[PDB]
Amino acid sequence: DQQLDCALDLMRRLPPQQIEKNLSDLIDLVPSLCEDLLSSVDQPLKIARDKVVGKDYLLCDYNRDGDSYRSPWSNKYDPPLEDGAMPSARLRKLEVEANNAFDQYRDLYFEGGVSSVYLWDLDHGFAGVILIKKAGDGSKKIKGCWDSIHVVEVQEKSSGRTAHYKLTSTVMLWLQTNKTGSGTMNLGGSLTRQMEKDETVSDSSPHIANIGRLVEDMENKIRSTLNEIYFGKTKDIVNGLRSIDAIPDNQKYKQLQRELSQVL
Amino acid sequence: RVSDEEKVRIAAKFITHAPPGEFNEVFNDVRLLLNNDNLLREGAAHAFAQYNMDQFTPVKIEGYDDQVLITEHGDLGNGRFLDPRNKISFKFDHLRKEASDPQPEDTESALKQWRDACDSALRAYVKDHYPNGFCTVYGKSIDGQQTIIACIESHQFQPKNFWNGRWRSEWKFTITPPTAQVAAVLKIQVHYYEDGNVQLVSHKDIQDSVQVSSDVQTAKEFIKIIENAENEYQTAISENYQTMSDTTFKALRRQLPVTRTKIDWNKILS
Amino acid sequence: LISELPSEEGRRLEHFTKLRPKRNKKQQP
Repeated sequence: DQQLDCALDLMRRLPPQQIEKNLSDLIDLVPSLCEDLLSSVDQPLKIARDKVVGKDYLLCDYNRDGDSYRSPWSNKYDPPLEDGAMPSARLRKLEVEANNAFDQYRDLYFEGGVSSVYLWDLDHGFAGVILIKKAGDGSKKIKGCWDSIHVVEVQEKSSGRTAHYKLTSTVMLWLQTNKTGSGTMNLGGSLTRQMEKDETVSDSSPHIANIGRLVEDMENKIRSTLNEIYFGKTKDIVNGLRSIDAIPDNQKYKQLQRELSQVL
Repeated sequence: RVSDEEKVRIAAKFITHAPPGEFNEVFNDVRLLLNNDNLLREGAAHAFAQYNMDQFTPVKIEGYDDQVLITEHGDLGNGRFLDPRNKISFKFDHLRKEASDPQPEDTESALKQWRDACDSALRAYVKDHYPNGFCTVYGKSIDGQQTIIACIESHQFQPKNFWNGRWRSEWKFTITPPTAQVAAVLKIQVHYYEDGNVQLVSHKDIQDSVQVSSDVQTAKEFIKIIENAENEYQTAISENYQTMSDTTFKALRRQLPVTRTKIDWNKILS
Repeated sequence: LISELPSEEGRRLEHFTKLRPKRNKKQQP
């Protein structure tokens, strides 16, 4: 478990542009860590096609079993599977609802893209994953992509009427161009955040409603920090590496003030 | 269930790809994971050196100001690198970034004079445009042709703030009077990692031709070409950042739905 | 020969994805 910490530390340093190929290698390098890495390292979401209902679905570790994936639409594995991990018929019903709910959510904030929601049974409650993938248009000169991975944990209290929610959300944001002006330019990666809240479970405010509000808040708050880090911070860093206008004797000199100061 | 010869290849790949100013951290990660200091020292010795030459690592030499860049153009075999400004040789430890053994060295006076006039004018340019910049200018023969190689490095390391950044320029001037062939590569890399992993990788190839004269007069013109090319590159970067921000990002996820208000979840559920 | 190199980030980098709910597969990948 000090091994895993290293792998994850490495994954936060190797270029996110090669997340998929790097994870492949990292596992080969330390095969015991596989199961763990696969569940704790986020990868750009892939789209598969449920041929039965004719609709796309998203793929992560939480709907994988073996080398097969469970479509939230037909509730079946592809390629077909002997005995795959399924949700209890009680939960499946909530899953199918959560998918419809987050489908609208998707439309409301993304005006397109794909969403998929997978629920699974825990001990004193349940857990869910909410996935959203939206791609920018090939009409404009810049390729863009947005992957959302929201993992929620629900711990129901013995009463009902109140429950505790743990949310871990990752957004992966990918931007890229071959505009001859700047050669190639790839700005990519992700941010992760945590919310933890207790809330009323009524009929007017059920689980999906509670999870939804949490997701919405986090996604709005991330969308913000993303914009600020991607187009604010990383750019400022660039501008702090080189200056177009010839450096003014003021900063040149303020810099000597501080350079000299750092004497062991 | 994968060969030990392969495992080290992966480990080597990982090390070469360490973000700027995070070599140690990546190395420690890779070491602990491979779990075989014997494989590391053999099949990865090549990687440590390659990374430093690849990254244009600046290094201080004792009693000298200022620093010199570790490139493939200063590589002399052994484990020794050339400082063309001071005309000295020195030993380098690729693992601990240590420059030992200052040793007077003899330069092929074939280009010496052209090199000095560049190294001189580029020093002034670097000083003017790169807050924490270092540069090293080489003069050596490639395929019987006199080449001048100007290398620029600039970095800002702030591990405490979970971000690092580096600029690398490599300008090659093959000099065949009365003309010179310009060929360059400009690289940027930025890593942000507070509660995530976000990176900018960008490079630009530059290719050009110019008419030459006296060494001093065309050293000055070389620098102007460099200045112009790099400004255009940094501008293009900033312009693309703009477009990315207020066009393609806005087009990915809205800030609020078209109803200008947060989602009514009751409506969603019935 | 050899060494364990000195980082200066002070704080270990913390991995939020560890504390996410686990899910039991009926077979491994």
